[PDB]
Amino acid sequence: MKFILAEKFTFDPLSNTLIDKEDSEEIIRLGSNESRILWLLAQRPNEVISRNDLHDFVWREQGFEVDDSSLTQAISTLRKMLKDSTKSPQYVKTVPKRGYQLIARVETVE
DNA sequence: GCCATTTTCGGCCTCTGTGAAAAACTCCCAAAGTTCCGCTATCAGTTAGTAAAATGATATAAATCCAAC
Repeated sequence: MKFILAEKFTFDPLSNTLIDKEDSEEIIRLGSNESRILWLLAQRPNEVISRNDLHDFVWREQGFEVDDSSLTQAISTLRKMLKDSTKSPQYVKTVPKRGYQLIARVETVE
């Protein structure tokens, strides 16, 4: 099933592609880790998810263990490639001591 | 040269513990000490972020080599 974020981007959890409607010619390529993190965010629309829980769901299914700086770097690359605001709450933000938040709307294509 | 008064010495080791008298108050003033509170510096504890380096994984190109005709 394909998801639409903030009526602007479209993304699918199964093929890991991003499409911007403003520039439909340029497909945006994302890494597997950030794509799975964003999909997990989309599964829970706009409610807080713990850093610990999202981290362990993303990487323990991968079969291997990494430090928690990897999560921060993945979110940094997610915000950078999406051209989301550096620290304003436009699409994705970080809520301290509680976890991570998404602001973009969820539109299931099918 | 001779009294006549001072000065100077008198063994080594070992344990040992000393409190033991003695009688004024009063007023004024300045500085140190005690305490409380506020500001400031300094550090542990924690979280998150961004750019870059490091490292591994995959990709792309050949060497050659081995089996079948």
